[PDB]
Amino acid sequence: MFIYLSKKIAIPNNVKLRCISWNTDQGWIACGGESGLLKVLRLDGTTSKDVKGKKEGGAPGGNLSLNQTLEGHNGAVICVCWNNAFQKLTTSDEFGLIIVWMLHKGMWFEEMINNRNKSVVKDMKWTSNGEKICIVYEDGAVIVGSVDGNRLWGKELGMDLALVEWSPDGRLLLFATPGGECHVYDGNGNGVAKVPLYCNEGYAGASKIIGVEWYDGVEGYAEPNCPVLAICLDNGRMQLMRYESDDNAVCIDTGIKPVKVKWNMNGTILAVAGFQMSSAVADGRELWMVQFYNHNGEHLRTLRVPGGGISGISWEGNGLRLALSVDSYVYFANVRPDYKWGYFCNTLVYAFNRPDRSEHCVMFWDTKNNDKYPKYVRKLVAIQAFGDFCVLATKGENPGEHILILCNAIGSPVDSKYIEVEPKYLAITNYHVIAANDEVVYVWQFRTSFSKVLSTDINAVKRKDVREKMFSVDDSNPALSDRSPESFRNMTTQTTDPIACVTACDSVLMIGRASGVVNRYSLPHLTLDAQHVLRCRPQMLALNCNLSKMSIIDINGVLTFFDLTAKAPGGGANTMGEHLSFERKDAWDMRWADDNPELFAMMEKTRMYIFRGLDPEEPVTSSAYLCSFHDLEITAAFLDDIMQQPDQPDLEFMVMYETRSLRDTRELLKSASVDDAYAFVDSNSHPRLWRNLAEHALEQLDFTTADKAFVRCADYQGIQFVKHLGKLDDKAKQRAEVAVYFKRFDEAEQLYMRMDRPDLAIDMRMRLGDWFKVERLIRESSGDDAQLLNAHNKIGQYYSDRHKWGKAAQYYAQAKNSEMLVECFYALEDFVALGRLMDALPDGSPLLANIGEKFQSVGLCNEGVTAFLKAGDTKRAIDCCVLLNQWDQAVQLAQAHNFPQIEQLLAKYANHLLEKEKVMDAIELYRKANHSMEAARLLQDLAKKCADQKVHPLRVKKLYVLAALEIEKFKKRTL
Amino acid sequence: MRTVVAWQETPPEKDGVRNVCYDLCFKPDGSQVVAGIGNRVLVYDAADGDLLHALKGHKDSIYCVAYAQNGKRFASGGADKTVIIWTSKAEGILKYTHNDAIQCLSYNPVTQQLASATGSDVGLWSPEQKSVAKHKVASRICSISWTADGAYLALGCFDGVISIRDKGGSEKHRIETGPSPVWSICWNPVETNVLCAGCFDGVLKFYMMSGQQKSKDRELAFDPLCVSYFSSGEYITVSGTDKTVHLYTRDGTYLTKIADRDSWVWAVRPRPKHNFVAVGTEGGGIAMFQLIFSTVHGLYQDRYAYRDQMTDVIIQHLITEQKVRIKCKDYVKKIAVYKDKLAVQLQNKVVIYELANADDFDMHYQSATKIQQKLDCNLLVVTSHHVILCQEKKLQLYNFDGVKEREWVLDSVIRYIKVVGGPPRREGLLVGLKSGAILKIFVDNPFPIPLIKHTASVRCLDLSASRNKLAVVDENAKVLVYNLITKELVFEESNANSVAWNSEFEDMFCYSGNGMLSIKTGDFPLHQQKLQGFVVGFKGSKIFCLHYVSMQTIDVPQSASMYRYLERKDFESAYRVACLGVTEADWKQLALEALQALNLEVARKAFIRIRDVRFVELVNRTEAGRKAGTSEQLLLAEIMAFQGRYQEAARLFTQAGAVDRAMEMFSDLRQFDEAK
Repeated sequence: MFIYLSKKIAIPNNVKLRCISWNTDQGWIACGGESGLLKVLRLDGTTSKDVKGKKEGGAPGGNLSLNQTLEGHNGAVICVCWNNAFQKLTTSDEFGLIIVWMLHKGMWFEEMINNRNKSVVKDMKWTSNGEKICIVYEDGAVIVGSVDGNRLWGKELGMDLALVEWSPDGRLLLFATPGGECHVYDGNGNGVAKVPLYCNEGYAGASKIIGVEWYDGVEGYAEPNCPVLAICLDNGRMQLMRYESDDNAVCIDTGIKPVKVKWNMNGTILAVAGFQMSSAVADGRELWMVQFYNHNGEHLRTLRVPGGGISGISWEGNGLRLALSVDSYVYFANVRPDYKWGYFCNTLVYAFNRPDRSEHCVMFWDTKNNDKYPKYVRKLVAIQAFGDFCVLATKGENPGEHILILCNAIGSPVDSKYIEVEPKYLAITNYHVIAANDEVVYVWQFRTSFSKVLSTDINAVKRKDVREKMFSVDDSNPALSDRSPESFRNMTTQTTDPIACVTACDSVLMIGRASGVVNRYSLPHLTLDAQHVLRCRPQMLALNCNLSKMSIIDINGVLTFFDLTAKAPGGGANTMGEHLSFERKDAWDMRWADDNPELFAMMEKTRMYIFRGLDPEEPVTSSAYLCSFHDLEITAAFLDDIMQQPDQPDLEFMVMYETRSLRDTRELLKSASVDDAYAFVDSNSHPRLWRNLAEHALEQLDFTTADKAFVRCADYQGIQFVKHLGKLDDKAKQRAEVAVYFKRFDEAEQLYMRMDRPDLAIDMRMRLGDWFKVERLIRESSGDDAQLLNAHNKIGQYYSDRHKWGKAAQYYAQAKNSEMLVECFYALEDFVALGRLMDALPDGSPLLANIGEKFQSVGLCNEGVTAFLKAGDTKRAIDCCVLLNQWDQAVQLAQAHNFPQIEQLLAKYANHLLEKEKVMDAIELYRKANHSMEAARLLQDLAKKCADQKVHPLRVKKLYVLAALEIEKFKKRTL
Repeated sequence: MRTVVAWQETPPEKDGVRNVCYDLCFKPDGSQVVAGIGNRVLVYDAADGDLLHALKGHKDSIYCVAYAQNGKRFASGGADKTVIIWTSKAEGILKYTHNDAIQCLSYNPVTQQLASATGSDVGLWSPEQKSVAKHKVASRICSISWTADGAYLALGCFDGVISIRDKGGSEKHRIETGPSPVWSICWNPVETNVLCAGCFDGVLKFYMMSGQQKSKDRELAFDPLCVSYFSSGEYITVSGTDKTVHLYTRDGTYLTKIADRDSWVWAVRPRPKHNFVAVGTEGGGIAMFQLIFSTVHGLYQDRYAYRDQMTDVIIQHLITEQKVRIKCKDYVKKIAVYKDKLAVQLQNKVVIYELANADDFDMHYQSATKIQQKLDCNLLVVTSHHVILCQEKKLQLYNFDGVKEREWVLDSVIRYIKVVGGPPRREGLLVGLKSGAILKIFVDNPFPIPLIKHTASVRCLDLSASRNKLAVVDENAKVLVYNLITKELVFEESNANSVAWNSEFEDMFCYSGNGMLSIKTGDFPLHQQKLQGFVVGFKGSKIFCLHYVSMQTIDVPQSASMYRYLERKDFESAYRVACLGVTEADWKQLALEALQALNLEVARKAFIRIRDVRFVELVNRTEAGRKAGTSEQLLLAEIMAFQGRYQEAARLFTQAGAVDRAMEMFSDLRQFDEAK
């Protein structure tokens, strides 16, 4: 979050601009000059993706490509409004001449002429799209004009009207009196309600409304239900509204004398502009300045403009730029918008918002292989990522309580504390997470300095959450004895000053507070090492590799250092450390070097300076929020472009900047063999460059330059490779073996089928990937056939482990695995293939008894029995035979393999079939002989029995029809 | 469904009037149900029913009442040519005498501009006036209603035409309802353009501004005295000479019997933005009804078949979440999902919906099979080929066609059931009884096999890959794992509102609920996670969690159990769960725990899947060393001696190896500190 005066465009005729507004559609911003001037400046949409192509001396912005003077009005153009859909540039003077400007053949020319002209059209606006226009004259004449600006209804409200503004829904307009009140009236003219005056609250007197600006919702809000309406006053207290009847209107004690206010086109940043009677000077210099607040209204930034007068401000569509109605020029100022982000382990975290969801999409996207992770985590405040873990400043399921969600490189939660400490000033290490309240600093030591290393005894670490402490920004030693985390929450009096920002490393803490008095804490003793005092109120703090020079960038965004070695000049120990004499103009963030203590990859305005000391290296411009400065080399994250690609991020934004130290050093390493190379490695240190020279001369086969470059630094395998390629046979084989050593399967394959070894690039393609084409590589040439048949089985069982049993099945056709094919067709309900796999598996093995037990587990009657008998599982065959009511066959096979449970189970399940309303089954299961003549005889005898009974006639007639039809067939075969 | 009686009360009688709930109007929140019963404004509460105010302001019986649409007053129109207006405090403020007996009432949403249709005029009552701003229409104004914006007042006239007028009474529309005049119109307080032109002939006319219908003009089976839109126009409460109230989808298709009353529901009105309805009868009996809509659903772990629009089912295939409903156009009773089949219990019959695509990613179902007879069941079971009816004791076997092949009258009350997974005509009914005994019945097995007598009643069970591990969640919300190989309680844990096993891993059971997602991953100890709801599916690492109205997809990592696997030198089992799919850091852990411990056979496979060929070379060198003696301190020394740290490589070269290597190698590595 920073703003700087980027570029001023030389405006023709040097006209004071009465109000400005950016063309949100095409960027053809028409500054509204006085005396009828509507000069259409042209800047295209410039983002950090321009800085992707503008490295080493760039900035997001354009130039004076076109500035067309428009001839439509005569008075000062106090009303300039932009149609956000039709590009109907429409303006009016202080007299009431309304003209819609078409982009006629590239120029802005007149289309519509609306005229009432009885008093002053003082404010006038288009809707969210630009379908209705609020032509309001000074006598309260509300001409709500349509898209063609005709007088749909002109109603005078009987009072003077000066400021009007379209609501996002655009029905209840904001008829604001110049005296200090804002009224709401509908199209019928009936009185509805009145806008609250929290701007007038806290300040005695109805102060004049300077401008009523509502973010109409051109690109949606930053977060939903955020205040985007600002009825500001000249008093210095102004209110931020979600809607025109907001009772939670944030009365910000701005304490200034503004004239204008404009929200950005994405609803993230409030901007209030105007002059000031300067209390610093006696004359009261008319210093026109632009304040900056959030949608809620916390103090964000401040713009310093020495211009004669800024009677209007306007933002870009995404809020990356702010145009100004300066009296001299149109001041274009680049803005870094507010994002919750983090970088750790080549994973760029960023809490953007999709335009279909309100939850903070904590995009834990990896930048190592472009691995995407849209973690949707509720109630997120901020993101801090450092080391192997990233922590998300999230509340609980309720506000007040908070969760320190420890996330790994993919972003999954592995550790979390339900804490009352809100992690506003959040720092994460590899062993601690430093949540911090206004005074309550909570190091969450999730792991000690001796933890997950040995764990040789069950009492390895006996205190999981007592190592953590919710200590103070003013505590001096919470390790005189052993202390609980909840030891501190308050003093006997107030704290001296709240915290500003907190950064830390694995065994250090540095608590940057607003007054600068830093209480620096150790780990895990969590003792005060050194009570530092910063000479400026920091907006961010960044520590060095050695932490000697650390950076303090203040609320005005000026880089000041801090050498941590100084003594308190007050008779005590209140002050440690001192500002190293290094200050740069409008420097807003830092990426300290992880190699050289004197180096740092600082943010200036857009240019990214490097200093090997306090003297400049190459100003390698990086508007990208950097990731790491190490080994004279700089890593970047083009987050603004990854705001534009947040669901589809890519490694293209993760560019690798460099210092001219590394650049010229490794440049002469790769160009000059040893000539400039050898000594210049030691000239620009960190013998990573000795490896650059050493494996460079190893690759170029300079077995003396590589040899002696491996002499000056630490590498055994490299010098072994020097002796290898010094004795390896073929140069094509030299590079191919190097490539297969160095993972370059492409370059190894590039030198296979070239020195005539098709099977070895068959091995390179044979390794990794789908195993179908690898099966063809197995069969076309016996390369790594066994290992990759094993791999066929491996992704076969992985597909089997992931309900892809069919692709697994042709893998085990490609490989050989038949019981796992049984499992493939077992969960797919294809037990016929299991009976097929009786014989694909080695028969006679109890694997067939296992699959027969599977058939029993589904209840298959006798195919499980023959799966048993193929395995010789005759007892289970008999158990399934007598189990499932095939009593004639149960008798036969249970006397075959000799386990006669036939009659007990026979009578039991006869009674059960009687319980299952099947009486006839219970009778006919006693037919162990069961001839057709015997069946008819049994049915007829039972018919005679129940006929003599005559009771239950259903059985009587059933036995009649069965026996009589069978006897009828007997007579048909007889006579 | 269920339509619970919220309350039901016979109104008190006073002033000797016919106890009829003539009209029903609601406070816009729905708290006070304002019933004009007899000559009283019997003001009740639509959650309890207690008579908050008996307002006896009229002379004759109050023909009609209407609350203020902005929520300030409720008036009362009777046959005594007057209207007495009561504020929201139920106090009579205004009593203005018309020129004819009042026919109906309606209030403005913008102001308290009551309209009071008389037999010849409409008594527009401004929020504080005593005048009768009459609407002299040649036809009798039989119905009035104010549009929800607060501009239009549809004066339905006694000519078969709803003459929509303004707040001054100017005829604008000639709505062609037909020959029948429409005494019952009502602008929905959320719909300014949907006019419910309910008549006596039975036609359900949902008319627009000019006189065209919205849905099909349904001819009711009964003459409706009042028709109103439930749930802001999705459902319909019809009430007439049927003595009760029915629920209909806004198509006009039957849902359920809302009310169960004594006489003519003269006025029906849903409680606004509630589940309740104003059912006031000819006996005056006013009654709210809990029209609670449960997402009745089957699930084959991927196609969440929650019923929505209540004649259709919006099945969301949770892998794709394709929410394209099945246009059954008839009330859905019970639903079940198979691999590709969807048995649906309608008021028609069993409708087994089968997807046209052989996959599950597409949605647009078609009814491949239907049980021909109308057939319904409590727990619907669709197999590959059977629609098995689960009753509390009986188990009526049916196919997809409706053949009662078997019936299984079980011993106890069935509280849970599922399909064990099997071939066509062989799928199971793994019964979770209220007694707690688990019985195994398949399609063609006539007898149950009692697997587990679970300790408590069974509401959530599951079976493993081999159908042999029965984790049972009781009504006490804890998982009781019954390995059917052991046939006993082999594992039991709390924090389990429901448990689901895996289709490829044996002891892979997760269980969410009670805000805790504890996952005993395999033999190795528990994995920690937080989740509420009911797990009805566990595909190794994923949960389709029933959060009481819908499925919520929350993953289960095995990372804690992964660390347990790796750090116990079980990187074979960790390799297996890596084949199940975990992070490559666990793969490197397999390769390194095999590297440094000189288990250099697993190290080759775990390194080669990351394609780390140099580590494969180190592993191969020291593995060829370990396959040929040459005591492994020399070979571990070689492990660090080709890696880069030579204090331990040399200190293990103290007794097995050479440290003069360090003298002649620290020189050409400028590591002269350890050279010294």
